[PDB]
Amino acid sequence: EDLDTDNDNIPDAYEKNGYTIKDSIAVKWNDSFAEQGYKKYVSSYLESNTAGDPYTDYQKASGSIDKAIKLEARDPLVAAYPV
Amino acid sequence: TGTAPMYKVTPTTNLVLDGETLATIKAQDNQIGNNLSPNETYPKKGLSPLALNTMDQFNARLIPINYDQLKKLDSGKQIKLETTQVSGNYGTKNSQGQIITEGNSWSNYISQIDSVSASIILDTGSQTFERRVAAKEQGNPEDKTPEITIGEAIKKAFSATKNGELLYFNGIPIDESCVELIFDDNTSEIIKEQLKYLDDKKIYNVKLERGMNILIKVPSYFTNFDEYNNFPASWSNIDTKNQDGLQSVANKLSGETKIIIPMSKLKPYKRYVFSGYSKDPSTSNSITVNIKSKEQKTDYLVPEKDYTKFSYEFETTGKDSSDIEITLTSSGVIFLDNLSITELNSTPE
Amino acid sequence: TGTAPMYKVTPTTNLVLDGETLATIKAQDNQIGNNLSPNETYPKKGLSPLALNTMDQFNARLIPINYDQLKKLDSGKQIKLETTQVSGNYGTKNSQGQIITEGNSWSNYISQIDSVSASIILDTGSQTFERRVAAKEQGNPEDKTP
Ligand SMILES: [Ca+2]
Ligand SMILES: [Ca+2]
Ligand SMILES: [Ca+2]
Repeated sequence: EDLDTDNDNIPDAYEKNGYTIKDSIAVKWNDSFAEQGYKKYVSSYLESNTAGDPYTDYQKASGSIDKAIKLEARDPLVAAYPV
Repeated sequence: TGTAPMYKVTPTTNLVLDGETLATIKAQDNQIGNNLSPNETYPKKGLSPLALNTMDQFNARLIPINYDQLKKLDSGKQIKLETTQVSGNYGTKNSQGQIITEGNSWSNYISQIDSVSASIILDTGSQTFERRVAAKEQGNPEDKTPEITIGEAIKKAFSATKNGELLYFNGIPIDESCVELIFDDNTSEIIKEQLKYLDDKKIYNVKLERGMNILIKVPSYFTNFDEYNNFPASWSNIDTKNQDGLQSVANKLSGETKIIIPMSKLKPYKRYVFSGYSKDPSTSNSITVNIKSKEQKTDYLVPEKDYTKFSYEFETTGKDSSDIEITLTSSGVIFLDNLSITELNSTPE
Repeated sequence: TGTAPMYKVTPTTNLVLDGETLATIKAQDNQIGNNLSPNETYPKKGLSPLALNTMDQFNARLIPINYDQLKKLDSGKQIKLETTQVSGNYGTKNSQGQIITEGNSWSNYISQIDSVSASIILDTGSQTFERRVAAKEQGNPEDKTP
């Protein structure tokens, strides 16, 4: 659970299964976390930018992106895209 | 109408008059918007629209037209504006901790985002939201993009709330049976095929694929006979003492039902769709559908064992015109639930 | 009316007459204010207002109006001015210890500040003060804003 192929700061096993961000650290998903308001995330372990936007999976999941971006784009599968 | 703000907005617009493009103008210093947050406008809501009256790079040359175009304008013809492309910047962080937008072009990512994603649009009647959801390549073994269903993609993209088996965007139910779904040919083709191999026939259970185009339209009028009924009039001959409904109760049609839709309650020269859900365990009865509108059409519907959706289109002409009538009659015993009226695109006058 | 000064103030203004926007003018070299401290004005209190009479990038083209607009003006109608956006810079420090404002755009932070803050305005009748106060996100467990 320490392999990071794409060097996107999230382990491959964490991306294949669910994962969440606590204290700016990616941790494995437990179901009980959903009761505290945490969201389950999945992304590609071979792509640093799964959605193809200028922000990586860890940047979107952790919230290190510009605060004017909607929270929907915090999911790695939802791209930050202005229309 | 996206998810991220745009900095230094520089749109390009075509001015078209009677099949000819008068000019193609790119925004300059006088027309560049510094900030444009999602669900916002430049200029803001309380301000007047900005003036585009120059065509050169330094805002020093006006936009000319010739004599024939001026005569066409004086004859009643109108100029249309189209948007061809928009330029802008996104924000990043540098080694000094300051936000940098210069040199961060959104055009460097537009093609890549459109190539690997599927487009989902939501139209609640007053607002519009556009989203891109990533999906994997069909034939690539090395693509590790996770697979989610259409409903899961919608919930992820629009931050909808799941209170059980219900989906709410901002208090408006966006369930599969409460909204109108529009696709193109390819999306319709994949969606209908996939369903023919599923225990459920719910489109929201269909796996999302790259290249899909989905449009969700919240209905102008909707009734489920439980708590919501916002039709301009009251439905005639309604049976509410039932428990065989799609969600809570149904409307067992024993006779003829008619509605009166005043023309003032509908937009003129627009195409509307009347939709509903029907069920008949006997699978023997038939329903007659008739709508008095700009043109009156008559159709016959054969229900199935379980609930199925029926939809029929009609048009309107003129604000001060005749009233709108819709009638539904069944020879035997049928069930009706989730009756809705939705507004499609505007037919030209 | 804020809390921080602005350097190289470059406002953008709409000129509106009877429901039509005559022009949208961005400030140029002749109309840029070097310094604008909070609770102060450019030009200062004892000086005359600055003249905006050019619409091009090099302050060489005047702002024109047509015959109908001139007739409307001569009939008693008045032109209104609206502010759509203001550009400016903030000050930082470099490795040499000198204050640097070039390349420090206030527009890079306007949306972020407005997104995570609440607006409080105070009007004492003669003056106005506008403030932004940070507050946490309602649903985020990882937001630690007090
Ligand atoms: Ca990884
Ligand atoms: Ca990744
Ligand atoms: Ca019902």
